[PDB]
Amino acid sequence: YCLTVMTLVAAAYTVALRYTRTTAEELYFSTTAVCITEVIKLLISVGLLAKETGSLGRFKASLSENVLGSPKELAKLSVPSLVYAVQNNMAFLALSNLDAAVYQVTYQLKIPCTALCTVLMLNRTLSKLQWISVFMLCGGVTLVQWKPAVVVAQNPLLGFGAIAIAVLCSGFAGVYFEKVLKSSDTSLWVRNIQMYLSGIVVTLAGTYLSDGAEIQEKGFFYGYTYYVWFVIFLASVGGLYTSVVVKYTDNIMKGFSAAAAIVLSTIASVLLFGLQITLSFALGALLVCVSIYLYGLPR
Ligand SMILES: Nc1ccn([C@@H]2O[C@H](COP(=O)(O)O)[C@@H](O)[C@H]2O)c(=O)n1
Repeated sequence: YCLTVMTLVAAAYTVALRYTRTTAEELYFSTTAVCITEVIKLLISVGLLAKETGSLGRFKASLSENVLGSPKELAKLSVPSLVYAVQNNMAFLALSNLDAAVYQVTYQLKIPCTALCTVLMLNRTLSKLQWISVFMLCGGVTLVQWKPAVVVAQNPLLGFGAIAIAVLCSGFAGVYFEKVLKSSDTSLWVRNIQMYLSGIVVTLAGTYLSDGAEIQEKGFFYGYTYYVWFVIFLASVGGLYTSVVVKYTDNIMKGFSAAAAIVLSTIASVLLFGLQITLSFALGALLVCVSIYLYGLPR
């Protein structure tokens, strides 16, 4: 489930966002969408904590001990919510100015970034062969995501600037979260709540500083459609399910498992629906398989 959700959210997210940024007459403030995403994720996470603790009194006691009585954990997790506030805003900026396939292949540089961050920040080591597999994975997903190519003004350079910022943000903020997540036995859903609390503040502050003037003229939810809420819904689910993947595996295995899932789900749709694929995909898929194999060997 957690990988099938992740992919059908991976596929639909960048396409739906790209669409909402290029077809609109009345155009929404994307800083707001990023803020609303943190709110929704906070709310699902609060829901999930009540299920896990399994009681109103245990739920309340957990928020007391782990939010109200853990200010240093909030302080720490404000850093990656600051970085994710930039990352997530950069994604919206990139897809406003670039083709979705051109966004997809470029954003895959997060994979080497994330590996280097893991090695540096989590006190971990990757063999010569494990490093080889990471670059092969990156080259494989590059080929998997490659495809042919608005009535709005566009700035490809600005689009590529934003992907460079988001790639750096992805490696750093993801690995910072994992470090904090795996440093104690504290619940995943506490960590998410601790984080999304600051996320709501930082994201809302960014909205005010970027688009505050024009929002006072036009309104917070100006330009919002059924498709803008779909993008927010997908970002929220993808965000939460990214955190679960980090809990049960890690930020490096997130790349291999996401790559594997896109390959297998596309292969499933070839056989079930007669979906047509490229030669690039077929080769990309084979390198994703080999990379997973190589990565998983004894050192
Ligand atoms: N604990 C976490 C970790 C990541 N996330 C979200 O997951 C996404 C991470 O995407 P990448 O894997 O591309 O860095 C971001 O949208 C980030 O806000 C989250 O919502 N909660």
